[PDB]
Amino acid sequence: QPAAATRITVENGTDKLVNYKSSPQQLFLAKNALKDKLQGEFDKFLSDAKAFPALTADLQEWVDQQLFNPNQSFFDLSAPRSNFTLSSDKKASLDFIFRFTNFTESVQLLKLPEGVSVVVDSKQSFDYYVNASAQKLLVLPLSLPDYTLGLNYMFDHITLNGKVVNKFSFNPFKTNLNLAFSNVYNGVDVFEAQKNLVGKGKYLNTHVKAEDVKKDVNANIKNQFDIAKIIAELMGKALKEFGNQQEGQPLSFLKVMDKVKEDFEKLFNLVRPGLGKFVKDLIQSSSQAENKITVYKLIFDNKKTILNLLKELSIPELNSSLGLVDVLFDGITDSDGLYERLQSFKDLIVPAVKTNEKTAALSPLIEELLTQKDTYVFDLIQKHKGILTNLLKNFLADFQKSTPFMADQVAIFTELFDNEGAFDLFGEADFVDKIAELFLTKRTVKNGEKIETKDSLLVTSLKSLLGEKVAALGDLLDSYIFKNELLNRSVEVAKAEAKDTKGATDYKKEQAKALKKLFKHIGENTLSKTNLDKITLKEVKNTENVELEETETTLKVKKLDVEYKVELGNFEIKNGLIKAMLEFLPDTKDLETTLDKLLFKGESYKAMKDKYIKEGFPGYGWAKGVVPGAFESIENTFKSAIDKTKSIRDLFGDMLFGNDLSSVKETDSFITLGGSFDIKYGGENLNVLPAYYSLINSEIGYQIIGVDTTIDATKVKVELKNKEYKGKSPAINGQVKLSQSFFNVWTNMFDSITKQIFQKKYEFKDNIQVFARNEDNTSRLELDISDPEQRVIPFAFVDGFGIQLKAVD
Repeated sequence: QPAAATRITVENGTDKLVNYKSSPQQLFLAKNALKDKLQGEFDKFLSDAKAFPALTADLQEWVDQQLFNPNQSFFDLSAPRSNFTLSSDKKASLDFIFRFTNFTESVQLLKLPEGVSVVVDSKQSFDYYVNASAQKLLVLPLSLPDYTLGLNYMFDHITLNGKVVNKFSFNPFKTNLNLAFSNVYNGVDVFEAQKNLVGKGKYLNTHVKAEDVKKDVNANIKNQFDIAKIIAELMGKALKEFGNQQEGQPLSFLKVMDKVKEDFEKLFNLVRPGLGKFVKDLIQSSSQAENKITVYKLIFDNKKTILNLLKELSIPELNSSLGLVDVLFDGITDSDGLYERLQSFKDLIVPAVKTNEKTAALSPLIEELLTQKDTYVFDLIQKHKGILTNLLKNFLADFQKSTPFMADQVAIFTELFDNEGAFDLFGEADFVDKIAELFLTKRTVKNGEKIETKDSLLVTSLKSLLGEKVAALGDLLDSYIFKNELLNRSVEVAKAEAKDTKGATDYKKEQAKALKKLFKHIGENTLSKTNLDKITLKEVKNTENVELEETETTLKVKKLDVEYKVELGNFEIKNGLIKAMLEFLPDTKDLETTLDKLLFKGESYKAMKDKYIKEGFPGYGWAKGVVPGAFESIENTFKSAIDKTKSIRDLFGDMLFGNDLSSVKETDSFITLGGSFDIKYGGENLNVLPAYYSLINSEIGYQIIGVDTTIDATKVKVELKNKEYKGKSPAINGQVKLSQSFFNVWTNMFDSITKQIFQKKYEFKDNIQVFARNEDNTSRLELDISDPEQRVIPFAFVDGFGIQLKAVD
């Protein structure tokens, strides 16, 4: 028969951690370090009430799987005797008896997972001598779907058959104790990891080659440059569609992705191979897409990339499902049944899917989209909000974390997404006009007195950017650059002072006209494809093989010398780009009031006027009435030598273009970048160690720590092609000419900016984390990740800094 199981239940629970030292509240230790504290946890869960039922289940599993599955067709079983000594003593001494007898009339042999080899005849009562010595239970790690620390037992002694089976195991790699962890796992931490993974001819040493290192670094530089070119082209392949349209027809950010689907595909398969088609299909899985598709063929038109992007996490499911991920790839199971079988196997796929809540957070969304069908995508798949824009922000943030020095784009996108709104611009809307409602509108929606205290976003951005660099035009920036409707729309005020829909009434458009013209210009002249063609990167040295240095448990880089003369060609910061953002300034003919307010009836010249009225003019002394004869004809000359037919637009036109506004053509030259600047990655005596992902991964990389990134921006010629003056009717022509004076001062200040704000041989030190991927997405560097000795755990906090699994002790 069989032994009686009075404690066959296996229900149990997990454990927790306690803060120590100055580690953050997020405790994520690994194995090692506490090799004797898991001893304590196992003893604690070993010498209590719920321990002996679990040991009953352990012995049940052993006597079931390890005794009579290779038996029991021709050997019966009987184990009348059973006792436990699992008290608080925590020791080990077991006392069972199991009797084996055969009912068959034949000579057979007992199959046991042990040194068992003996002839057995029919009707024989095999004796299985069960006894134990005194010992303490070691600890085995589990191969759970969680790969937790194995709060479990490695046995050391059982006196069986009259002998000892050294380092015995009762059913290894499985236990009925369910003592999983959510914080601390098993393996080699990062440095005990960087102890059996780096050596003389060991793993990382033998799987990284000098030619591969050089190819990886040079391809990283080329990818950086080229991705910059794609990003610029988009900013000019999207701006052209933003601004080329006439008002009255919307064009949002999701609609504009229709014109740059292949552009995103190129960008995303250049940042990471195999992902370009994914993002193009993703954009096609939107409301504004030309074709409407579901998320099933989207999620399965690559498989590996999506599973390894979403499920990354630390583990415990990626490499675990890698026993079924390859099985999941099998049969590609065949067409017209592949969909059905994948929907069927989602039932066991879903745990890895639901183990989310890191940066990639749309895994719950995809699991709801995959459990049941989805049809309309025209809001039903838009309420997920883990949508094109959010995922774009996520992956671009990842790119920034890998490429720190393009911080401007990710930053500006962050305050773009800093609001809970603007989600409709990720769908059917009009992009530039709505963002003007967001960037260039003082929201005052009411009619009592005034709700103008909602300063627009672009005003705040420029007041933070150009805050107090110059003190003269700050009041100008407030008065006519910001208190304007051009940089502060003041909605509902247009329909509060007129309320008849006149041409100049609708102030959302008059700002929009100039902003859209600037977008059109950037989309056809400056950042067009034709003009962005002539921004070329070329090799300089790129020939010396970067051989590795090895010294025991270390791996070093001898020397690096790579230079990249980024030829700027003649990038045409064209006359006309500035013309639009000059249209940002008012064109009203009331110039005289503006100059009277800024220069005379202001905050500082008024003080000097009062001072000179009171006293002054040294040398004269007694002449007090002359002062109201001095600041009465100087102002007369200044305000009589201004042509009223010109507007402040034309004043800044003289200041910037040189000649006046309407006589200056867009097909001129205004700024034409010359020469070429150089990037100088290099480093000598640099360490190299196994590079892990932002969190754990099965796929080891290799990062070269200590690269000295020298950016020499010199050897450029930023010419201001209108460097002289040829004017005929200056706005302030006369004996007080500012237009020529302003042109001189602007040329001087712009030369100062281009000489100082630009090249200074900026130096920067960082680390290159390159995960060299093979042709068919089969990255060369890898571990066995099978034995409980190479499961590296980067999320560990090393015990060298000090870790104790006790509450502040």
